[PDB]
Amino acid sequence: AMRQCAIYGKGGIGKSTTTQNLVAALAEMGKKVMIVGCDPKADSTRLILHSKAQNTIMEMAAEAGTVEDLELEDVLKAGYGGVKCVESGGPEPGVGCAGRGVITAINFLEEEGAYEDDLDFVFYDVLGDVVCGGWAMPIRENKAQEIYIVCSGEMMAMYAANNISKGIVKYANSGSVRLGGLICNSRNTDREDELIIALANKLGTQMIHFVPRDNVVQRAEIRRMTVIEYDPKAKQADEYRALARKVVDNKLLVIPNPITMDELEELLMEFGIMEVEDESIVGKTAEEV
Amino acid sequence: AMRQCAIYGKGGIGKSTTTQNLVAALAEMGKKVMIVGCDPKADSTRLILHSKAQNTIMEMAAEAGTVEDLELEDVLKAGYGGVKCVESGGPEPGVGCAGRGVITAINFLEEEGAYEDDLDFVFYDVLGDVVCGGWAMPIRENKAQEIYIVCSGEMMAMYAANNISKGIVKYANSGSVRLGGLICNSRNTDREDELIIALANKLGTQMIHFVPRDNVVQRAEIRRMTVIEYDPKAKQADEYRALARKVVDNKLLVIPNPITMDELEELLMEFGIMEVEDESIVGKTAEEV
Ligand code: SF4
Repeated sequence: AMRQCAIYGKGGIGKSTTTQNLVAALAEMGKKVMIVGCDPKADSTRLILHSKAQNTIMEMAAEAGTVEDLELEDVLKAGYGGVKCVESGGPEPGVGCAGRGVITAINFLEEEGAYEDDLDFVFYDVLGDVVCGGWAMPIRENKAQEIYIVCSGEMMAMYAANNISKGIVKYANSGSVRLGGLICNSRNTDREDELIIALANKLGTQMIHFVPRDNVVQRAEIRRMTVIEYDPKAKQADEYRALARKVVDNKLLVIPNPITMDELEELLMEFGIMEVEDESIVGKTAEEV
Repeated sequence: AMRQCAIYGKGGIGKSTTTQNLVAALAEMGKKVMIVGCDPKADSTRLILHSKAQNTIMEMAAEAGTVEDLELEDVLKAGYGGVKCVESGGPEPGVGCAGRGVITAINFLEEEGAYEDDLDFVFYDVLGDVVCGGWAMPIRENKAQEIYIVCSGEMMAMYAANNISKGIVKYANSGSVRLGGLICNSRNTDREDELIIALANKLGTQMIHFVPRDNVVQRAEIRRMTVIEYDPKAKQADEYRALARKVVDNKLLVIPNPITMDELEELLMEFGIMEVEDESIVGKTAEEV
């Protein structure tokens, strides 16, 4: 039974690297996996193919006229561990919906029989910042059931997590789209693990793993590869195996409970990211104080 | 003659603070200005109103049923220098186009006669990262003619600038939407000013100003106010006046020339942000090397 999963989360926090390393650990583990990149930047398959950039469905459709004109052998490319790799391409700037380009991509693969063909996992690496109806479309068209949110102990990455959660709550009644957990991509701030566990508890899910900051990640990715391929017996490689193992074994799939902005700030203030604001100096110049 | 302007740029680089300080410097200068916030986060008017958060059109429409049910006196709020302040509200998570929600807000103001009412400037603080058709709508529906891109000497902020430029190129023929320049929100990296000069040059525009990193920005914004109000004779306050003055005086309004990813990396490599990649170690493990 093929499990359709998605990795949602905002940019700049290392989401695609973690998606690729998790998927690599999962292929070393014997699983047949396909990565379908949905971020505007083509970064989701590079570490698997040792690529500078993969050719997207969007740019190859621009070349061949319409999407139907290209062959699957030009879209799907296998890399390390025989992990199949698709990159759908970003919205074409100024026009086009990010959501339409993503379902355009999904439907091409369905017809070309990429899903049917023996596969244990499908991972869509989707942008989850502003969860508009477009970036919410993999959830609405029920193309991904198990959503894992990459985030960190930072205000905007936590806010993005809560928005992705609100997205899932919106379509709870229409299907089987559920939140499988939070992955914390460490930024080495002090109470980060506890903070993301606290957020996961308010949301009704867990922190399925803490991925630490390790320089081997950078050493591996500068060679355009995952830590699993690069240095299989590193400390970090077992972190990715521990994440890959918990994902496989995961049964905690839920409808989350989104928190308010005040509650997001309570959690940030008590774990020391946010300072408590002093009411008395608001609106007052350096003259008054 | 009212000049309709927009500040485009990605998140996390201090865009809204610079928009607000520029607009404050412009009001000290005698101009009548309105800030219309278009980012999902309501941060665009807070420093002008000494607000924790302004009530958005989106949330007040949710309260009153439809957008027509609310009065302009509840949407537009005046702050420092009598700067009028609107916050349109983000896309409601999981649903809607972010672009449709933004132009719905602009149309509310048009009918309520906020533009007509003596105004020298209109500044829309818009998100410019993924320039999908939604976030490109102020450009397409020609609600803003002079677009200034906030960016910095960082890969994703430069990529975002080039995408906003491609957005403008798309609608060049349909109207008067032009690129007025790049504002660099300094991250204190070494060759940053020269890099954004060079980016602006490849793009066919200028770097209209360099906004440095100064602790007075943080001291002022923690009081929920602009450096212009907080300390009228700070070094930074004159930076904002210098930017405000060049904007007023600006005649450089161009259809930009977007660069390739390779060219974006040439510029980042020669200014020392990007390291040169060594081909020989790609795909090779720690065993080979
Ligand atoms: S729905 Fe979202 S991705 Fe699509 S055009 Fe609108 S803002 Fe863009």
